[PDB]
Formats: sequence, structure tokens, C-alpha cells
Amino acid sequence: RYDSRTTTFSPEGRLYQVEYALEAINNASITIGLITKDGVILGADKSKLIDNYEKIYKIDKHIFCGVAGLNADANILINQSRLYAQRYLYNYNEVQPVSQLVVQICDIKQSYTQYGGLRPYGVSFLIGGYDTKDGYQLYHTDPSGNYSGWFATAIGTNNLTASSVLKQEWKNDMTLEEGLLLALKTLAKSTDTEIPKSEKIELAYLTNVYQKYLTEKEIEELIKLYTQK
Amino acid sequence: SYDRAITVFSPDGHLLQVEHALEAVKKGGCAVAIKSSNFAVLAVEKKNIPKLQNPKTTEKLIKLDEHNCLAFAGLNADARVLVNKTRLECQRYYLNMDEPAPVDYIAKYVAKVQQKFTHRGGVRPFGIATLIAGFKNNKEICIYQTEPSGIYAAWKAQAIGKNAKIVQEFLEKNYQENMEQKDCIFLALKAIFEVVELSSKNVEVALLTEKDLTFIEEQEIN
Amino acid sequence: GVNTFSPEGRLFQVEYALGAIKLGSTAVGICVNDGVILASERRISSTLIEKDSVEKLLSIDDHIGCAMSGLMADARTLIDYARVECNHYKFIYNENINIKSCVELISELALDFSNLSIMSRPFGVALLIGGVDKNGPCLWYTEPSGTNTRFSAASIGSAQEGAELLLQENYKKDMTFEQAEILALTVLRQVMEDKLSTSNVEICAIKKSDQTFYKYNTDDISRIIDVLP
Amino acid sequence: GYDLSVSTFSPDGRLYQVEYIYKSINNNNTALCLECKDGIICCCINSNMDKNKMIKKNSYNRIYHVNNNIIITYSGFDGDARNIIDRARSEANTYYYNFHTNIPLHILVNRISLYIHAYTLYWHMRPFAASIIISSFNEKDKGDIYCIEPNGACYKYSGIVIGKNKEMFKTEIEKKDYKDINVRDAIEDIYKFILTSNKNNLQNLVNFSWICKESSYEFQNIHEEILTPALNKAV
Amino acid sequence: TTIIGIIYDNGVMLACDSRTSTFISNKCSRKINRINENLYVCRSGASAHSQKIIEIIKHYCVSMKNENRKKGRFHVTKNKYFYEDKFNDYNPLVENVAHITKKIIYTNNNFLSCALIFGGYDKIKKQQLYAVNLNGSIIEKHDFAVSGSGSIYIQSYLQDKYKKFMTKKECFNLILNCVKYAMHNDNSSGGLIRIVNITKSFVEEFTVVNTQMNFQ
Amino acid sequence: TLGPVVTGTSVIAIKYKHGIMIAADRKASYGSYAKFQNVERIFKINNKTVMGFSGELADAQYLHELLTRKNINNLSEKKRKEDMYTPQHYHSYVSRVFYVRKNRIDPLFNNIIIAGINSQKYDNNDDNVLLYTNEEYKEIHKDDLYIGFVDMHGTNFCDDYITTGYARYFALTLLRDHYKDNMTEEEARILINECLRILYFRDATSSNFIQIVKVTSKGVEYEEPYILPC
Amino acid sequence: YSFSLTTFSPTGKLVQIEYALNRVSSSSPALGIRAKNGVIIATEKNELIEENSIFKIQQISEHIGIVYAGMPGDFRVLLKRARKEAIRYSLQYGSEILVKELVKIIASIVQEFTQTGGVRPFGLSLLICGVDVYGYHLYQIDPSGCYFNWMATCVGKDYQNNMSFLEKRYNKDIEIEDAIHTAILTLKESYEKNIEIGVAKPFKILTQNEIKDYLI
Amino acid sequence: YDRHLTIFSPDGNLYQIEYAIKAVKNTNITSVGVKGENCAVIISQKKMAKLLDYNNITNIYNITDEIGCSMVGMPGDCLSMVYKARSEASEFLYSNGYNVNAETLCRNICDKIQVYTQHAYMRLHACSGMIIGIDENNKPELFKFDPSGFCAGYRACVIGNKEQESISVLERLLEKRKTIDEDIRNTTILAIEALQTILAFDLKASEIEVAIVSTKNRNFTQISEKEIDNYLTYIAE
Amino acid sequence: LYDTDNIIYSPEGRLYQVEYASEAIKQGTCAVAIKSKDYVVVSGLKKCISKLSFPQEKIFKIDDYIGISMSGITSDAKVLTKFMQNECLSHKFLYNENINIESLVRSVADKYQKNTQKSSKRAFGVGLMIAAYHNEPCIFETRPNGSYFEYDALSFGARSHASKTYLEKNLHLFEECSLEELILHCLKALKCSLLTISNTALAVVGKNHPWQEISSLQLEEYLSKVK
Repeated sequence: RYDSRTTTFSPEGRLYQVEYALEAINNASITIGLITKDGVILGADKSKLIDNYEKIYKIDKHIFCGVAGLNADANILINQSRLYAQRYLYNYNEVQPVSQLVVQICDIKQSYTQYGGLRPYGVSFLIGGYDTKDGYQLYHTDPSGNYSGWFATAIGTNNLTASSVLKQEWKNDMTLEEGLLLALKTLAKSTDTEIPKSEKIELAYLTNVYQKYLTEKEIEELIKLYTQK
Repeated sequence: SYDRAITVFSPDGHLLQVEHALEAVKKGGCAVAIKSSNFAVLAVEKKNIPKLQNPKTTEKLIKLDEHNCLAFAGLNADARVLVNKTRLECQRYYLNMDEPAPVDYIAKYVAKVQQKFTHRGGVRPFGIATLIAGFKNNKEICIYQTEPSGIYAAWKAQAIGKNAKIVQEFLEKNYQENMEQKDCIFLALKAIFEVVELSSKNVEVALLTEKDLTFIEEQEIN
Repeated sequence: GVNTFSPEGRLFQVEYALGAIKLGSTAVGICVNDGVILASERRISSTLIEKDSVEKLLSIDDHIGCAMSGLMADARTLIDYARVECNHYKFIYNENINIKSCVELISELALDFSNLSIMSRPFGVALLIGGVDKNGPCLWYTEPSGTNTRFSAASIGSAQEGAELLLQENYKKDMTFEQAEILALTVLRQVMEDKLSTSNVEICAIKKSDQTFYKYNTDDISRIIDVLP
Repeated sequence: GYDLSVSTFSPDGRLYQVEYIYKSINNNNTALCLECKDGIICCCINSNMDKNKMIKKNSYNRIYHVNNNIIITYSGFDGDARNIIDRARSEANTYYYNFHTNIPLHILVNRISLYIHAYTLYWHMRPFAASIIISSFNEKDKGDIYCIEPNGACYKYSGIVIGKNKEMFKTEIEKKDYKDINVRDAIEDIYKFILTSNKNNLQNLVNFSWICKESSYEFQNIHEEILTPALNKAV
Repeated sequence: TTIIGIIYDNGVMLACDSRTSTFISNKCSRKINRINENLYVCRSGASAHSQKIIEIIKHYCVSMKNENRKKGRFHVTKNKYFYEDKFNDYNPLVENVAHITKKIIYTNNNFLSCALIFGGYDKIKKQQLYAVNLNGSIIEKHDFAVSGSGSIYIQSYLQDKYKKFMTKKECFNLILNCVKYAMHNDNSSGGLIRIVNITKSFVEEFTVVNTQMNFQ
Repeated sequence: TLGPVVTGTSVIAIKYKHGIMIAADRKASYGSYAKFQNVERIFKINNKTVMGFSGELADAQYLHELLTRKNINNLSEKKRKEDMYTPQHYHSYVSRVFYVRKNRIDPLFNNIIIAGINSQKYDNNDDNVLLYTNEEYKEIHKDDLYIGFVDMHGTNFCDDYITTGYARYFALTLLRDHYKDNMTEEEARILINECLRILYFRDATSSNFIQIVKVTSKGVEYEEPYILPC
Repeated sequence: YSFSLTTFSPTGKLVQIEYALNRVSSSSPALGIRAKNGVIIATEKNELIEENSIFKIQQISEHIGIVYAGMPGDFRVLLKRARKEAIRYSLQYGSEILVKELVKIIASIVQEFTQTGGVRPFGLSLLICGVDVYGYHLYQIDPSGCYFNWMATCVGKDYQNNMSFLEKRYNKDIEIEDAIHTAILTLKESYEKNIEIGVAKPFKILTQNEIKDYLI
Repeated sequence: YDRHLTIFSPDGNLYQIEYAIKAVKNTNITSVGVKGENCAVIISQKKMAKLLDYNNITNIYNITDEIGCSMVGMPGDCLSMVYKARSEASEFLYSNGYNVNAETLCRNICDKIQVYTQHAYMRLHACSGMIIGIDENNKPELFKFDPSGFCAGYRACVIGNKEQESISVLERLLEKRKTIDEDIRNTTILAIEALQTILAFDLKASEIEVAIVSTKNRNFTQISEKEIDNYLTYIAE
Repeated sequence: LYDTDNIIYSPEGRLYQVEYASEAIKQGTCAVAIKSKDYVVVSGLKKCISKLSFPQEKIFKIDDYIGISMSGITSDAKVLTKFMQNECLSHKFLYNENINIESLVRSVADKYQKNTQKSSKRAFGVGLMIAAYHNEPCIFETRPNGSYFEYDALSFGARSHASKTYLEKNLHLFEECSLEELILHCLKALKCSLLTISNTALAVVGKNHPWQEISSLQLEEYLSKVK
């Protein structure tokens, strides 16, 4: 009588828990990603006494992830993803391809929607990475274990406006700096602000592998550049 | 619901969870499978947002093992999990039997897995229907369709997913038994395109032969 | 719950399962001194199917056959369990299992969801299991309630009441095997809506002379149709 | 809506399921233990089985024993009571394995109370519907009688009645002190109490037993030549 | 090691040496351990096995003593201690503790090589001596118990000098002379003598320094 | 239990006119050390069944505790004197114990004799069984008397008279040479005492301090232990 | 039997976590201030209760301390768990657990109770202050299992006003004692026997005399 | 169904804890613990929560030789808590080789009560407890725990019906108070007077149970009815 | 709201699920058992669900001197029958004697009671009458609630009120009746509930007479004697 039946089908072939988790993520802060020739980009918008990346996390030397949704579930899944990457390296003596890690983490996501009586993870990921077989890859993963591959996408609040801006501006032959400027422009557009503030920005990029996590001053420099244009 | 029964009998005798898994299958994209003398053609619908989504990431036309291929309609994550289980069973058979898994054996294994998930406590039914094409031990080609309930049946030409009834009715009036590869592919395409918007980006068609499964280059689709 | 009694003393779940066996194609089983014959209709849903891939008559063992009604996915699981258990008996004892023993094994499996001493629900299947043992030919009926009843002649499926009425009317102990075939197909013709044809029905027989499961081909069915009134 | 599970406290701190168990026990057959001068007497009155004319005479017995020197009777369900008595015997067997002597009565009573109370803690177990009486009588220590409630409470009495009509039985029993009365004098008193709380079914609806000096302070059903004169005098 | 126990009217007396291990690892080891205020035990065999067995038995004895408590109210260097429990109400019986020890030793007698001598006093059987042997067989002695590699030499001696109802003084002399002879003859025993005297109301613990003089 | 440490020597049991008579010396040994000489090697199981053992003492005591629990359980579930377990029941139980331990290579290092009377038709002692406190003898047919031998491997059988340990050689010769049906108590004692004298003379582990137990129409009688006359 | 009692609401919220947040917000105030050379955690608390027995501020390890706002029993459980995890890290690596890693492990343990079946979330919020080779850290752990990195914060009743006070009085380059004075002022705005303070040397909890010395 | 399981409500409270506390209060049993300089005393009403054995009725239990408790609540829960405390004490003694003190015991008992408080499949014990002993520093202990799993040390505490009006009684008595034998006697007198005050009716020596732990005799022991009668007579003057 | 779960009590102190399991026993076919100083005779009505049907088995053999009849759910009856048969055989294997009948009935009652205390399980929905000869003809009845009784005569199933009344009228004859008259008494009781060789089952057990079903010719002549 106290059981909620989290792993049951709704009358429409829909899972109510998965839909509500999707809603919760849609109410999360916006995270974006796009592919350049130089590498992958992930942008994200974060009281004055807060000291501290809370949207972008490193999974492996060649994989990193932007988060949307519940932060604690995101931390659990990030830890488990790091575990999978390291176990792949342990088993095969080679780095794990990005798609394989995405499939493993999404399987863990989905088993919570098929097995047991627990709730799903209320988190969605933008997994960016580089491997030799498939070059640079960006993946979107939703709470139900479905995933998709993208050249540029957005998650979180107002993802439609960011998606429209990305589609209108994202080219194939854009360099790292142009990609970063586009990322800042999308972050500003989705906030409905003419200028993006340099305290609500989380930018990082992965290139061939090395990852840069931009400090506030480098963000300020990128803001100056974006403002000149 | 660790061990709580999810699928139960309704007062009328129905297993509502299976009808809901059927609804999940109905929500999915259309796929079509057509059998010929010694080859088959599988054409599935694809829908991606142009210029932003990588079109190579999603593969609903799945090779299972050396001789057997699969297509599905329904929930994608459930489809991936069931496909991985099926591949594991194909290799387990080929290890214990020393012979590749025949199409009928694989289809029966998928059907029994779906039935099991429909008949165990603490598990949700798979909301996916599959078309599995392959070759039997006598080297004869066969196409099987498995449903969420766990029921399976062999077909000459079958369509699954959204608007499957219309594609079935079309294929009934058009499937002229043995057909050449080119026009068999054309039939597999003009049947699926009766429901999906006419565009080379709204379909992927592959062909299974005794040698391997080959995806058709987009020039021919054009 | 699944294990809840009603105020009248009947389990709700098996009561609901009783409505499921009323669906599906109709089969008839006739037992005569020479053997047992099971003949089933096939409501072919479309012309694109391979008619012989759908099977309503199966061989639980060399000397046992079974006609199936209700949820076919459940029925296949029951028949597979019966086959495994019959072969286990054959290995342990080196003899063909008695038909009643096989039916009782099927029944004990069918009610395993109760957990009195693992399936999660009743099977929702009706089995018409015929065979030939040392006792001779015999024919049994098993239903989701777990109660198994021996029959001289019986019918199952959508047109169960009409087939049963006809079999009661036209069945007598002193009947030849050919008369058994003729009566089985007469009832089958009277019940099914699709006109009887050599491709519409399955006929399997286990004869006392050899006690072997024999599935009829097109020539035998055409013969019986040629002998029909 | 706080009385559907045993593991939910009502607003007033009460556990309704246990009160319902108490009503069930109050509606069931009568039982009593009485400590007399030279022994304890256990008597079970099966009043609600008068309608079953076809039951083997004197076959139904709610009086059991442990170690041959402990009387265990009950008022409640036969299944639950048999469960409790089996647990008591298992506890005694484990104790003798461990220490090579019979379990003390109070230790056994505490263990049985713990066993009962463990069933009022979870929402997936049915609590026992049976009040238990465990009694003993020794040459040196005289009598010791314990009543265990369905909730796990154990209390020590010089005389206890459980079941239906227990209040009238208590009033009639308290009317005189039985510490200075021998068991044989008490048999007639118990028969009179049963009659005033019929003449025909006394010999077939009542279980009698004692642990007294005449039985070497060990369990024993009361022989017929002892009961018949007393129930005759009562009538 | 030499452990002995004798029964005199009004009490029981345990005695032991203190040598441990051809190298004397511990020349003053405590073999008579105090399980309870009225119940002592002597160890012999493997020191680790016996020590762990004693720890387990102390745990069980604490459990038993606590569980025994009924509800409500009722009513030459020496160290003497009266019983806190004046009527043996909750003090576990000597037989109970000895038998649970036998059970523990027998269950694990594939590798537990421990020989014990339980001395004690309870109101049921007065003073008791029990011997728990190698494989876990318990024998209740009513005159005396001996164990250890050094107690073999005194057997006849003891059997000659024991009397049914010795007094405390002469029993003390007898047990002291037994232990002294055992240490004189046995190389694996020696050191200061530890004696415990258990009675109805109190327990005494004596320590004795020794020397074996004779003009045979 | 790798092997025997404290050992008990021979046990003899016979049927005589009035029931079962089982003799055993009251000695236990520690190798060649006669460490205990007042040990009780015959155990009363219930009013009509007694147990004698040879070999390890700890294993015999463990088995005695098992049988004591079984007897108490039986008394707890008993309602009439016919529900009491017979000596044959306890013999089968001990045989099953020894077999299951043989299959686990953890044997009890004992030879066991379970003796008693199988019938409730010769008395009424079990109508009111007394566990803590103790006419003429009724003639009992030799078929109503049970004597069962079990060894370490579980070899179980029954006979009119049984011996264990060194008795199986010395005492058994005299028993087979001289035993007769329907013996009086005097004759049974004479025969058993001759056997025990031979054992005392030729068995280094035997003692002349004897324990005689009788299982008869009046239950189990433990005799006064006595030193062997001469 | 094991199913989540914490479930997504139709709007996507976990109402049990929101309710635990409400409970923590209705709890006694606590706060932390990270100084340039140290970090402090302070908290606020009938003539009978012993003070020493109910200290909210506790020591996780020699350089790590913890305070809570919420349910005392949950805090005791989580404190024992945090001590266990710190000791496990010490066994693994031979050094004191780093503050951030302990915060992550405890955050995972807290999140587990928001998803596993048959358990309610922890009804507390934690402030963990520690020193490692990478400086001074002050972290807050929510009932949800999320951990924030702070320079200063307050986690109890009327914590909006206290957060505003700390914001209008916080400077990075502040001595330890300036921060301790600011903390006492903030607590007195929320409100020496009412004050408990811990400071980071190994983590130390100020004595009552020292606190009063600060109140001057 | 928010108030049925041990889960939070919209206000954040766990109402089942409040209900278990109400159940404890319902038992109408009062127990009072008082700490002295070198002694601690616990006094209870020795009443149930005619042919009944009145001696057997008690609310005081002995966890170990030197640690004792008074458990007030539903009798089954009280006995279960007593047995769990005794198991904790024996385990601590065996694992660590010395006898647990009252603080550690109360904290472990609360560590166990919290599992009930959090795991929704078990019910709360409607049992409150006082535990007293003598610390390794030869000072008395007095710790009180409730169904909520809250343990606190006290110099004087009360379990029963009257709180927030029985608190001021102890406050006044203790501030009035502020040889080892004289300390023990004065503590016992204070405890008996505190119970008599709280109950607001004249006590009878046979309906109350007093137990003490002291540095002179650390063993938690109960004092005979004659001494209690003497103390009552002295209070009367 | 109180009949929903197996482990819940009503305010009236009643288990409604167990009472429903017992109500499942009223719709079984009538069966009757009676005994004299040496024998027990069990007679039951076989259920027939169609003309082409073979009558349902009504009585089962548990051991040489033990048999049963059932009323209620048949799958639960088969489970209990297998339990009892394996119990008797395991007893005869471990020891070399037949099982005490009271012990077997008490173990079956334990099996009944266990199911009543757990939510995940439901009570056995069948009532069993057990007829045996263990030094004496004995009839036992088990119930879903885990309580069992011993009877001089017994009947249960549909319309056992007529069989009841007949047995209560004729109880004082059964003790001194001979085997043939005892059989005829049981058959007349069974007839009151309404017999052919097909729709009636009849078995006897007793002193030096292992449990044995009455043959077809014997049943025919006995039914003729009834007429």
C-alpha cells in the first residue's frame, strides 16, 4: 500500500518516473556542448560566499562530462563512470572508447527503470571525449538510458533557445576560439541577457589528449573577445 | 517492487502491462523486413535533427552475429539491453554448440527472454518489438517477428512500429514472392515510405546475404 | 495481491486467468481404443505469415502431444518445461512417462506462483494433452485453476462450448480411428468460420500400435476431407 | 487509518492490532492456572466446542508441558499456540545442550516473551493471537505462574484466568485463599466455578492437569477416578 | 604445567605453578583464572587455546549471570574477598559453566588442545570440581582433579594422602606439597605457587614461595 | 575428533528371562594411564532403553546429549504409553547419525550398544513418566527384547547378546559357548561375571569395578557398583 | 519489500528531500567561517542536562571537525560513519584523509538514502571544516547528498538573515579571531553557555572559559 | 500515509516518534534518576504499565554487575531494550576486554534505535531508559534516552507523565542541596523526596523500587524495603 | 480493509483471509469418514464436469495405513499430499517403523499455520480428513487456520449437513458395527448429501488391513445393498 511502483508502465507505454525526472532536468541549469576541429567544448551556467566546478567533471584523461539535473545523482554516476573507464583500461590495456563508456553508464541508468522498485537517476549528461577510432565525440544521455550523438546540443533550462542559436551559428570549420565564442553566445542567449557575466560560466575543452578548465580570468578574456565582435 | 509482481491478470483476463508495452512499440519508428530466395532487406525509419545530431550514432539495424541481424521498434534503451543479451546468447550458443546460432533459435531466445520479463516479479516488460533476419541450419533464410508479450512468428514480409497496419496491408498486395535484390530493395522502400516523409534522411536500408550484412550507400536511396 | 482470496473462497488471479483461455483458435481431442487424435484450427491472421511457423499442436515427448489455448507465449513455456521434465523422467527411469504424471507436473508448475512450499502469476493457458502410455491412449485437460481432468473427448478455444456439445452428441466408445478423424474434422468444420481446407487445420495422432507422435501432412488432411460428409 | 499494520503507532501511542488480538483472545475458550498449597492446577474449559458432538471425547487438549515439570496452556489460536509451545521446547532443548540443566522458569518466560514481541515489530508478519500460561511447582520454591500477553508482557500471579468469562472466574477464585488448600479440595471448587460461570459436558469439554506432591512435582493429566467424584459433588 | 584441585569440608582448593614453556618464556604465568566471584578454573595445554576458551567462557558466564537476575526484592601472601551475591541467586552454577566449556571445546576439538579444571561453589551442589579433558569430555570429581605434565608424578602421592573430609589447614598443606613435588620432578613446571580457596562465603588467593628439602 | 583420547573399554549386554542385563566397568583411560576409575559408561535413554559405549568419552557424551534431547522431545509430544520411542527407534537414529558422520569423515570414535524392551505390553510405567525420581518381574519373551550394535562405520545390527571392544573376543566366546534362552538373573550374573573376570585378566584397559544395569518390567535399575568377587 | 520511499513528484521534485530540508531549516543554527589562516565552526544550543554530553561539534580526525543542523540521531550515525571512512582511508594510504574526499564519500552515503528502498533521507545538514596540504576547507552537505564548497555559511533557522550578516561582514584576509568574533556576532543575531566553537594545528573545540574570554 | 511510516511530513517532523513518546508517557510509570558526588540513584514506581505477584512487578533491570537501568514503556519493548543493552555490554566486554561504561552503552543503544527510526519496515520501541553506573574516573553516570534515539547525560532526570513541571522540582531540590556514606544517604533521600513530590501523594515502601551505584560499592544493587521505609519515615519526620 | 492482507486482524479479532480460505472448503464435494473399533471407512463424491469427463479423484493414499480425502482447492491438496507422503517415507527410511499419526497430523498443521503468518503467503485453501490405523482407527481433520481435531465421525464438503445429521443420528452404532454395516452406514450418509460405481469413491483401513480402495464389483454390490 506504501509502494509507488516506480518501474511500471503507464497506460500510454510511458514511464511516469522517467517523465518526471526529465522535467526535473529541464528545470536544471543549462549546459551546452559543441565540436570544433581543435576539440570539444562544454559551457554551463552555475550566494556570494560560495568558494568549484559543479556542472563539468572529468571522467578520464580523454573523457569529461557536463551535468544537468540532480547534483548528487550526477556525482554517483560520475564516480561510476570513472570506475568503468578505469576498469576498461585495466581489462584491455587501452583507453575506453567514448561510446562504450556512454553505453555502460546509460545501461546503469536504464536498469533503474527496468529492475527493482527504486527511482531512476534524475540526471542527464553531455559526455565529450576523444578516441582514435571516432575522433571527437559528444553524446547526450537522458534519464531512461537512451543516448544520442551530436555535433552540438544543449541540456537544461531553455535548451530550445540554445539549440536554435547553436544550429544557426554552429559550422563545421570553426576553430577552438570561434567555438568558445559561440559557446559564450549561446550561454548568453539562453539566459535572455545581452552580455554574459563571467561568474556564471563554466567553460572547458578537450583537445589532442588534454583538458582545459577555464578559470575566471580566461573567461573574462573570452568575454572581451566576444564583446568586440 | 523488488519482488512485487508487475504484470497481473485484469478482471477481463488481460495482462495490461503487455498492452502498455505494445503501446510503447506503437510509439516507436517504423521498420520493414522482406525475405527473398537467399537474402533479406531491412529498411528502418530514422529521425534526426539536421546539422546537430550525428546520424551515425543511432543504429536500429543491428548485426547480432556473423549471420543474424536485427531491427526493433519501441524503447531504444530497452532495445539496446535486449540486443546485448541476444549477442551474448549467440556467442554462448556458438561456444557450447560449436555452430553459429540459427535465426530461429535466436528469435526463440528473444521471445523467451521477453516472456520471462513478462512473468517474473520485480521486472518491467520490454517495450520493444523486433524483426530478426538470418539463416537456418539448412542455410535457408528466415525472418521472425517477436512481440513484447513474448509471442513470435515467422513471416515473408513484415512491418513493425508506428502505422504498422498500413505497411502490412501494402506489403500484402505487393510482395511478389521471389524478387531481385534491386527491386526487392525498392519494394522495401516504397512500402516504408507510405508512412514516413519521403526523404533519404528518413530511412536506412540494409541487405543481408550469406556473406554479410551490407548497408546500402545513400546514392542508391537517392 | 496475487495470493489474495475472495470472500467466496476463490483466488482472484486464477479466476481472471479463466477468461484468457477462452481466446485463441479452437482445438479438439478425441481418445479411442486405437489412439488419441488432436486437431486444431488455424486462424491465419495474414497471407504474409509462414503458416507452419505458428504451431498449436506440439509434442511434449515422442508419445505425448498437446493442443494449446490462451496466451501462446505462456503455453510455450509450459510445453518447454513439460519436455524437459519428461526427458528427465526418461533418463532417470528409462521408460516413457505416464501421461497423467506429465499433466500433474505441468499443473504443479502452473500454480508455482502461490509459493505455498519462480513464476509471478498464473499462466493463463489451457492444455489438451493427449498421449499413449502402458495404460493405452488417454487425453487430459489442464486449466489455470490447476485442476486436471481426464476426458474421453474434449475441446478448447473460442468455440469450446459448441465443439464440446458436438463431441458429446457424436462420441461413442466403440469408434474406429478413421471415425475418430472424421468426427474431429466434422466438429472442427462446424466450429471454425474460415472454410475448412487442407491448409487451415493441423491434425496429430498418437496411435496405440506405435505410440508415436505423428503430425498429419497435406495428403492425409485432403484424404479426410475426401471422406467427409 | 492507523490500525492496518502492527508497525504503526496511532496518534495516542496505541497499537490497535494488538488490541484486536486482545479481543480475539477474550472471545476464545477459557483457561486458568491456580496455585494451591501442595501444587498448581491447570484447567482448560472448551465452552465453544459444545456444538461439536462428533469430536472424539476428551481428544482436544490445550494443556502441554515442557521438561515434564512445566505446564504450558494457552487461550488463542491452536496454530499460534503450537508455534509458541514449539519455540518454548526448542529454547529448553538449547538450554540443556548449553548448560546440562533444565531452564529456569523465569528465563524461559523472558525468552518466550521476546519471541512473541519480535512479531509485533515488522509490517510483514502477523502477531501471535494467544495468551500463554507457563506454570511450575517445586518442593522448595512452591509455585510460580506466569501469564504472557500477545504483546510480549509477562506477569507473575498466584492464580490467573484467561479467555472468555475470565472476570467471573476471577471473582469466584479470589473468594477464598488457595495457598492453604490442597489440589484435591480445589478440583471440586474449579468444577463448581465452571458450572456457575453443564452437568453433561464437564467430563468431555475440560482438560485438567496439575503439578503437585502426589505426582512427584511433575506433569500429569488428572486421572478419571479423581475427577469424577469432584464434578459429581459440584453437580 | 601442574594444575590440581582438592575438596575439603567447607570448600575447594585449586593450585597451580606459574612456569610457561626448554626456555622459560614466562616464569610467572597466571593459570588459575577467575571466571566468576565463586568460580575459578585452571588451564593446561596450549596457552593460546586455553586463554581464548577462558575469554569465551567469561563472556558466556557474564551473559548467564545477568540473565539469572529475577525481578523484585527478596528478604605466603593472601588476598580474601567475600561474594557480592550473599545467596548465590544469580551466580551461574559451576556445572553449567563447566558443561558449556566442554561443549565449546568439543565442537572445535580438531585443533583446540585445552585441559581445564573447574572449581566452584553454588548453593545446589555446594563445592564442585569438574575436569574438562582433551577432546571435550567432562568428568565431575568428588575428591580431587589433576592435570598437566607435572601432575602425573604426584598421582600416587596424592591418592595416599587425601582424606575424605580434610580440614582447611591440612588440605592446604596437602595441595601445597603436591604442587611442590610436581615442580620438583617436572621440568615443565616451576615458579611461585598460586592457590585459590573457594568456600561458601568467600574466596582466598594465596601466593607461595617454595623450596624442596629432603634427606632421602 | 582425530582419534580417541579418553577411552572406555568393553561393554557386554545379554537377554535373560526378565529382560536386559548390561555390564560395563566404570573405568576410563588416558592411553596407558588409568586416569578415571568411577566413570559411568552405561546411559539410561528412557524407561525402556539404555545405552552403553566403548571408545572416546567425549563423543559418547555428545551422543548421550543428543539422545536425551530426543527422549525429552518424545515425552513432550507423547500422549499414550505407545507413543514412547522404542529401543529399535533409537538404534536406527544412532545408526543414521553414524552413517551421516561417516559420509562427512567426522566419525564418533565409539562402539554403541542400544538395549531395551520394545513392547509396552508388559507394564504401565510410561502412563506417568517420571524423569527426576526413581510386584515380581514379569517374564519377557526374547523377541520383545532388543539389543543393537553400531560401530564407527555405521554397521548396525541386533542380536540376543552383544559385546563391544575386547569383549567381542573374550566375552563373546563364552557367550556363544554358554548363552541360553530364558536365563534367570542368577545365571545371567554368573555368566557376565565370568566374562568380566576373563576381561579383567586379559584386557589391560579393563577394571574390576563393575556396573550392572537391568532393563525389566519395572524400568531401568542401576545396581550397586561392586568389585569383582575374586 | 525494498522500494524507494523517496519518489519523483509530477513536477520533478523529490518531496521527501524537500521535507528533510524543511526539517533542517527548522533546526538550531550552526555556521562556519573560513579564515585566511584557519576555519571555525560555531553553533548555538535547563539546569539538568550535562553540557559535555550533547556537543554538536565533533572531531572527525586530528585535522577534521564536523557540526550539524537537524536530527541528533542521524548525526550520530553519520559521524560514526565518517570516522569509519577516515580510518579506512588512513589504513589504505597511511595519511589523514583529505577533506574533499571525505566530503565526497559522506555525500555518496547520504545520497544512497534518497534512492535505496525502505529508507528515509537523513534529516540533517553538515558543515565539515578541515585542513590538508591544500589549505583550509569548509564544506556543506545537504540532505539530498550534494556538497557545496564555502568560504562561510549558516545552515539552521533564520539562515537567510545570518547569511546576509556573514556576507556583509566577510573578508578573505581575516585572522582567526576576527572570524571568531564575526561568528559570535552572527550567532547572537540568530539568538557563553549557548555557544560551541571549533577551530583549526589539530582540530580543537574551545573551552567554555575561552569562549567567554571571546565574548568580552 | 505520511504519518504511518518513519518518513518526513510536509512540516519535516517524524510523527511516529512523537507517537512512540506518547506511548511511553501512556504507561503512567514514573522513574527518577539523581546523581550525587560519588553516587547515582534510580527510583521507580514498581507498578505495571489481586492474585498478581507484586514483588515480580519492576521497572528496574540490571544490564551488568556495575551498570543498571530503569526502562519505562510498553513492557515487551522494555524487556527487548534490556536484552539488547545486555548483549551490547557483553559484546563490548568480549571485544575490548573491559566493562562498558554507561555513556558508551547509551550511545550504542541510540545508534540502534536510529535504525528503527529510519528503516520504515520496523516499528519504534515505545521505551525510554535511564542508565546509571560508575565511570572509570570513579564518578556516577546518569544518561536518559527516548524512542527518538536522543541520548543525553544528566545530573537529574525523570521519565514519566509530568515533565516541565517535574523539572522545576528537581531544580529546586538540587539547588537546595548545593562523607561517602552521608553522600549516599542524602542522594537516596533526595531521590525519594523527588518522586514523592512529583507524584503528589504519599509513597508506600512496597510500591517503589530504589537502586544505587556508588564508589564504595560500584555494583548496581537494589536496597531492601526496610531501608526505603526508614527513608520515608525520616522524610516524614 | 481488513480482508486485504493475510497478516491483518479485524477489530472483531478475526482473520478474514483465513476464513475465506476456509470458505473455499464449502464448495468441495461431500466426503464422509467413520470408524468402529477396528476400521475407518472413507466415502466421497467424485466431481463430474461433463458427460465426456472422467470423475475427479477424491481420496488419496498417504501410507500403508494412512489415507486422506480433500475438500477445496486441489493444487494445495496435491502439495499437502506430496508433503505427507514424503514425510511418511522419510520416517520409514530414517527409522524402521511407521510414523505416529498424531505426529504427521501435527506437522501438517504446522505447515498450515506457517502460511498464515506471512504477507507474501496465503493459507492452504483445502480441508483434509486423514484416516489411518495407528494401534487404533483414527480420523483427523485439518483446517486452513492451522487447527486440527480428532473425530469419531466426520464429514465435510458441499451439503454435508445431511451427512452430518445422519451421522449424529447413527454415531452410537458405529463403534459396535461390523465392517459391512460400517461401509453401508458411510454410504448412506454420503447418499443423504445428494451413487454409481463412477461418481463414488470408497476406501477402508484398519487392523491388519492396509489402506485399500474398494473394488468396482464390491462397490456395485454394496450400492445394491444400500438399495
